[PDB]
Amino acid sequence: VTAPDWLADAVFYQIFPERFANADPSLDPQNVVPWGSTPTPDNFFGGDLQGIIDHLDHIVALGANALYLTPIFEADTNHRYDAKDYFSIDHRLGTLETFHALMAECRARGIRIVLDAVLNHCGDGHWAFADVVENEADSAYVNWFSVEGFPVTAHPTPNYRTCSGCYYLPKWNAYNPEVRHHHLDVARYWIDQGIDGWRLNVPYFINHTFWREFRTAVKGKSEDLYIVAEEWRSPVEWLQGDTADGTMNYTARDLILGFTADGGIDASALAAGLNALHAEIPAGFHRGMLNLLGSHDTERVLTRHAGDVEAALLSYALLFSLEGAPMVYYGDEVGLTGDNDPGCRGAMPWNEESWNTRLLDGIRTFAAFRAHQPAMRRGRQTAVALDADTIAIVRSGGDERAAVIVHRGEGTTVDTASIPELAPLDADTVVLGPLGTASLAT
Ligand SMILES: OC[C@H]1O[C@@H]2OC[C@H]3O[C@H](O[C@H]4[C@H](O)[C@@H](O)[C@@H](OC[C@H]5O[C@H](O[C@H]1[C@H](O)[C@H]2O)[C@H](O)[C@@H](O)[C@@H]5O)O[C@@H]4CO)[C@H](O)[C@@H](O)[C@@H]3O
Ligand SMILES: [Ca+2]
Repeated sequence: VTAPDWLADAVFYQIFPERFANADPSLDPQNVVPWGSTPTPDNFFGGDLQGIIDHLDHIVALGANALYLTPIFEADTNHRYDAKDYFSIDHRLGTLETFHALMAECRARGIRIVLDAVLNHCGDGHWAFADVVENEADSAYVNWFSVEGFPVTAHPTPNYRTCSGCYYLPKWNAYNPEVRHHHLDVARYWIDQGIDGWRLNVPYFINHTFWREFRTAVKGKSEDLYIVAEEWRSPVEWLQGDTADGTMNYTARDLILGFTADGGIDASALAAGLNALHAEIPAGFHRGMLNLLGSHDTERVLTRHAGDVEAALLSYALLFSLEGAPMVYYGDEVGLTGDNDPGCRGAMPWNEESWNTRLLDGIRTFAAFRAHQPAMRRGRQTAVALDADTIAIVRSGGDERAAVIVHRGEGTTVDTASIPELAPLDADTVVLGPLGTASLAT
């Protein structure tokens, strides 16, 4: 197949729901921490679904029209990849009624919602696993997991298969038809609650036979439901038409940040990598790629840039220029900082005096350009290096075209007429100042 058409016009906002906004005190756990606390793997801040509803104006003001939520099902941890019941929202987030309110408000605003499908593993608190821990070989669920022997032992190393050796993340046995039934049931159930797509967590830990069945199940509900795979290496395996519509585009993240933050990759090397990536992606799937600069699994963009806001803006300029759907990680738009998980999972500040408004306004501008220019959404991409510190991202439909020139040096001029991919813009000589960008259209 090809990715859903609507992805061309999508702009995602990624939220880690424990940390976006706390609107309902009745849902706070007894162990809640102050909103300004340092995140850790164990604490709870009380972010909730009503908090999301209440701040949808912020997200629409940024230019986003879709949300990617990390897991929201009942779970013991703050990140919720350890689900204990795939059929219930976590009690600290809210009820199913509140979830439907969020969906209804999103539908009213034209915002789509993509949830995080965690099918490789559950939590050790999941009712099926607890039943195996208690009843052992007599449990009906023993073969829902891969338990080496009894008793079940977590420490010092688990005697059961897990996600990357983590004792509290037992691995689901996806070779058991009963487990596959459960998983495909979860996929269909949440679609029925109104969601618009699923992001696949570590799909490479399962197998393609299962993911083909998953696509069939999802697309059987609606061909317009989006499936995006988490993939940190090449996307190609997920874009053959039988599994995903796109991947999280971590390849492009690495290219962009190597140029704008690290210094190590120059414009020639950035263009060659972008063009090679675009060529590897099959036609019909470029639009489904979910492009990003950071996530809940990376340091924050502004930290990667060592606090250099103008340089960080270069990375946003590149992000919004690329074919595929751009995604901003919550808080990055106001210049939050932090090292990798747990450091990137700080609470979103709502006191606007802490906000970096140069970043916010800048990202808003790049979003507006893409929104206004059809070619920036539906146009094919070519990357053209001009010199070691200067790159142009050209998006061309037919007769029309647009281009974003990004410069990481101390200034340059571009003779647009001498560059064949830029010549149709009829833009003459463009002068860029230090860490400058320019956005041009026919
Ligand atoms: O559901 C697991 C995990 O999946 C995504 O991230 C993939 C993840 O892969 C590697 O990390 C592994 C850790 O080294 C290992 O210790 C264990 O960690 C468990 C983690 O569980 C959750 O992580 C999710 C990510 O959020 C997903 O998007 C939780 O959020 C984390 O806080 C825990 O550390 O297993 C993972 C997965 O193999 C990479 O090192 C990591 O960079 C990448 O994020
Ligand atoms: Ca709360």
